[PDB]
Amino acid sequence: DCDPFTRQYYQEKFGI
Amino acid sequence: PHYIPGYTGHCPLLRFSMGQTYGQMTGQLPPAHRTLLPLSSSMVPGYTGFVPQAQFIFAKNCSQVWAEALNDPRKFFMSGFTGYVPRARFLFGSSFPVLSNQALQEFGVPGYKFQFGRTYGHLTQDALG
Amino acid sequence: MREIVHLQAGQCGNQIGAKFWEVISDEHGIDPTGTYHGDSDLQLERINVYYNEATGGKYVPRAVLVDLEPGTMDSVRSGPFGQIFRPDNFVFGQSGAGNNWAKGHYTEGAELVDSVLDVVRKEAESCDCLQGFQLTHSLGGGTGSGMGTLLISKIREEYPDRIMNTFSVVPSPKVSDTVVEPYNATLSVHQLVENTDETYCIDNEALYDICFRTLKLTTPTYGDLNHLVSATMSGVTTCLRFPGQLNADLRKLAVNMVPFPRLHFFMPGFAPLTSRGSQQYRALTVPELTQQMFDAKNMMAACDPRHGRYLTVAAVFRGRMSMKEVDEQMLNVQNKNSSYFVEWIPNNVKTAVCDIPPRGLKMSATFIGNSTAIQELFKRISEQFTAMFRRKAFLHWYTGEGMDEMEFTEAESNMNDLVSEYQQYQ
Amino acid sequence: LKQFLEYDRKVLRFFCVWDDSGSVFGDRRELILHYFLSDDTIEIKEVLPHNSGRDAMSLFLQRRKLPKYGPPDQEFYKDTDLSIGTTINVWGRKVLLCDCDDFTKTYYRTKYGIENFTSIPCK
Amino acid sequence: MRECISVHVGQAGVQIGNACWELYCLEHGIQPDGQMPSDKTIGGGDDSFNTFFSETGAGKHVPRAVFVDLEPTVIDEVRTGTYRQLFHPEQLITGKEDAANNYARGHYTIGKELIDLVLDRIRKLADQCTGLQGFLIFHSFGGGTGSGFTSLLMERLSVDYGKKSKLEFSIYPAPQVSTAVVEPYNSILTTHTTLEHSDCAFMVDNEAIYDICRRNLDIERPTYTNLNRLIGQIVSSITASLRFDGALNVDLTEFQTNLVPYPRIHFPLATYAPVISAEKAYHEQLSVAEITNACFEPANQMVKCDPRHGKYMACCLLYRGDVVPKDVNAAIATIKTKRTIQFVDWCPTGFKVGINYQPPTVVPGGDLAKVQRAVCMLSNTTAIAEAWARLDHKFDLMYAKRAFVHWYVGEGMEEGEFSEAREDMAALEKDYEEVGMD
Ligand SMILES: Nc1nc2c(ncn2[C@@H]2O[C@H](COP(=O)(O)OP(=O)(O)OP(=O)(O)O)[C@@H](O)[C@H]2O)c(=O)[nH]1
Ligand SMILES: Nc1nc2c(ncn2[C@@H]2O[C@H](COP(=O)(O)OP(=O)(O)O)[C@@H](O)[C@H]2O)c(=O)[nH]1
Ligand SMILES: [Mg+2]
Repeated sequence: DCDPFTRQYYQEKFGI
Repeated sequence: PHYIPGYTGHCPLLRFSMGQTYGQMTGQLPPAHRTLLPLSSSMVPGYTGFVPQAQFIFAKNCSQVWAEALNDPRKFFMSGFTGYVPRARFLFGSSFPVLSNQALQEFGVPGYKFQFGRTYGHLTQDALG
Repeated sequence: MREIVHLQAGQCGNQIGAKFWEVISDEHGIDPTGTYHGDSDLQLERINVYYNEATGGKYVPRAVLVDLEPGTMDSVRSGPFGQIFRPDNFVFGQSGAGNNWAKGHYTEGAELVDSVLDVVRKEAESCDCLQGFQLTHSLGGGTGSGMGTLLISKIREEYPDRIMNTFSVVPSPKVSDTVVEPYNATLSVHQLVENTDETYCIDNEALYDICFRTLKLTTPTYGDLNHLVSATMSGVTTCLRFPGQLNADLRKLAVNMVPFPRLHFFMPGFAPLTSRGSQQYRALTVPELTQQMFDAKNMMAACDPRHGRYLTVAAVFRGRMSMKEVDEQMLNVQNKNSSYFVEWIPNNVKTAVCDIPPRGLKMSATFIGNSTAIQELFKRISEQFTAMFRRKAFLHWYTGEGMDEMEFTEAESNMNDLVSEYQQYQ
Repeated sequence: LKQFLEYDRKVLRFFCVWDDSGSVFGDRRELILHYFLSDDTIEIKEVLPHNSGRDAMSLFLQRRKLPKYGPPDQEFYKDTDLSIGTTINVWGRKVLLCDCDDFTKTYYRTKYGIENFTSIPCK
Repeated sequence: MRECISVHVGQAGVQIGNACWELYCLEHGIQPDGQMPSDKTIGGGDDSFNTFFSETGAGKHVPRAVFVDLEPTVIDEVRTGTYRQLFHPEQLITGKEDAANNYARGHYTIGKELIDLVLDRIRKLADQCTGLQGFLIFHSFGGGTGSGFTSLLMERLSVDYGKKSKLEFSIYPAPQVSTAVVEPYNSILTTHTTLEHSDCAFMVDNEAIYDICRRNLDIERPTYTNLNRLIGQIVSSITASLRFDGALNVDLTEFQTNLVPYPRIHFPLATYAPVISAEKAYHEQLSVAEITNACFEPANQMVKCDPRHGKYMACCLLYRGDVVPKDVNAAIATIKTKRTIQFVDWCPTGFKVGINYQPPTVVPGGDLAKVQRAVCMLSNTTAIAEAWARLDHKFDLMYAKRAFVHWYVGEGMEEGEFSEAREDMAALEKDYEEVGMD
């Protein structure tokens, strides 16, 4: 799991 | 687009401001603003005749001067508050956080003679309803 | 949470404070029917300091209003903010003062002191935490020196350890309305020095000079004189009512400027003063306020301060301002006028700073100063006394009221003693 | 000077009524208003009942030019600003005009000509 | 577990603390509402939030300090201020009246009507602390609730916790600029109830910080908020090891083993280093050399006292940031050449360095920029004597004409005390002149 910041960081850097 | 710290001179409304750096109190505060700063091939330069508007300008060659010429939660108050709350010394009902809370919202058997022979609880049912 | 009490006596004292009670009523935003309509919130946590609460939101002025003759109370209740005053606090007799100190102090006064102390200690005991006893009166009158001197004598013997400041109106040198002014002044000055341990007294002439030169009004009535002397007394207590970063409360504004226990005669003043037509042409800047605070013309000066030397000075400020300027500039006032501030005291000026500006301005200040030049304010009354006592002009009225001549000279001997320590520090 | 001589002893006696029922504690108050036409100053007196709980003082508002809206473009009240059927804002207090002296009626007939004068008394 | 009780007492202290817990919270990612940032992260470890906070059961971490000022004005601005629903409802003891700037109202009258609860709370807090490392006091040195209440505690405290470090953060009177007129009195009277009850005196001025706000940070006309946050950061820089990881780590105990030499000589003047704006910042090379060949310069000392007409003795060089251990050695090596940073003959060593690894934090909306390093040269020099000589000389010049002594020995005291202070002070001076003596 991750916090509600790594999920945001991953959808505007690596396009998840 | 701020003023550099070494800059002396005049910037408007600097005298009434305080507590901020010279690049922030200037950047927070005219259309033509330039202070901050945000044919030639058909004639050879030896020519000595006349072309209009060609006796005026520098910053560029003669062969270029004929170019330019042509072109409600969180309402409570916590313990021991030595301020004044309206309706604090008057009313009551709960704790000082709730006292300061409620004070802010308010800022803005008959006929028993003729009962004979029927049960007393059943008598009060007739009196109540 | 820390409350103040204001006292009104005399015709002059009643009219000043009635103009003073409206200045804070629209400073704290209290409507002149009794309710409250303030803009911000910060003027509600300290509303008990100078007022107090009643049922229905109908806020109450905490003041006592006393005079022998009920003529001026008929005007206060008829005024703009006179429907807030509590008629329990309206204690009055039936006869006039007569502009003399005999029918104000010992005989007429003695049958009202019980009636007035009963309502003063009514509110003083219902107070959560008393702080001070402000009083506004006129020295050259029959009631201000008459009964405004009993109360300050009968409060101090009952509250011996509380600060209390007074707002006297000393008679002017060359313009006067009565011809009995030094009789009502010298006999007060001995008593005023003995127990007030703080005064605030500037004549009527200096109020005329400020309204003619600093403010430039052609026809100044008593209104703007009372407004201006009310402005210098709404900023003296501003640290008790508004927050700040470096503030001065009243007892804090007492030991900082009373160097000797009977050396307590001060000199008020209001900083942001300008003409009616020169508002937009003037930079309301704190280096320029204090050039105007430290003169004789735009500051409330009954006597010229350059004729003496400043012994200890206050400067309470109001409004959002920088502390570095006011620290460096009081340093600049000190060294430029080192010949007019005393030696043997390294720091001379208090720097008090508030957080919230007054109504109508963005910064303000109030000049409060002990000057040795105030000795000339008492020379002229003494010079007037010995020019009229030596003929025994009006000693028969005082003799007729059962009052002796033996301590009639004890008042002058002590104000001659009083000024002697003033002249010790030339 | 020209207004002092023209309307020296011409006083406009305007009977009035004030109610405070929005407050928790209050009574229906009846007021008397005098308007000097010499210098346009409004003076308000108070008349009390036979056993009123209020102290019997003389005046309610002193001899002054009364401001237009609330507590203070310094616009003030004038004679044409108020009439019968309108409410005046006397220092944040809503006071309705009910009756007038007959001399003021004769004053109003000569200048504009208001007729039939439907007075609205309270009880 | 290395908790640290910081007692801020007074108008000043409360201010130099309402702007100290801000960064004491910012660094350890603490939300201005207890529950910490609960949606992201900031990297601090569920341990660094203990040096100055106390985890409850819902994250409502609470400040480990005590703010006591008689008048309620200031602490009321905290009760109703940006920082609330966090400061303990009782860690903010509210008094009644003020102090007038007369020591007495802090060491005789009202001064006593509150120490019963104030001392109580500081102990009530000691319970949770399983290692109170010291008592950092934050008050003025020229007021009433600053010298009074503090003095009372200072001694009172020692007679209950004793064995401990009493480092103090004070706003000493400035040479020329000054507010209250009886400052040279309420000050000479507190250097007699601290010189034998408090250890290191991290003393700070007002004129000096003001000149630095213009000569370096370029803020003509600064205020107290501008001054408090800088003094506030000196505090954080000192209490760095107790919370942040690093190489050489200096502790509150070590801050008084390589610092104060002889018992009484404990007057260190502090010196933050990367005091710079943002315009002249991302341009200059903040080098461990410059950030050091500046903390030893005269115009950068926060206590007006030429650091050249005297003799340094001990000098901690706390180094928060990306300071590799090497540069530090050479930096101090340069300092030892400069034939001007004169030294005495008793301290051949001299500098204690703490290269902690945690770059400074920027208080949202401030002059300080995002520098990646900082020094705090807290040093004991013998020129802090020219900071007393003045206050002292003044006392006499004024006491001569027994000025402002009535309302002093009146609320409770003893005229004699005045005289005794002057004596104790003459000694402090006598010893300083005999300490720097070869
Ligand atoms: N750096 C800084 N110094 C301050 C601040 N406020 C006050 N001071 C200093 O404190 C000195 C006066 O002492 P205070 O702490 O303000 O007064 P006090 O201890 O509360 O005593 P009283 O004023 O009688 O209540 C002044 O000379 C100022 O230099 C501040 O916000 N920041
Ligand atoms: N500045 C000022 N002075 C006033 C006012 N009313 C009265 N005085 C002064 O008071 C003096 C006389 O009033 P006084 O005899 O003291 O009133 P009394 O004490 O009630 O008899 C006059 O010389 C006036 O100068 C006022 O509103 N403002
Ligand atoms: Mg204080």
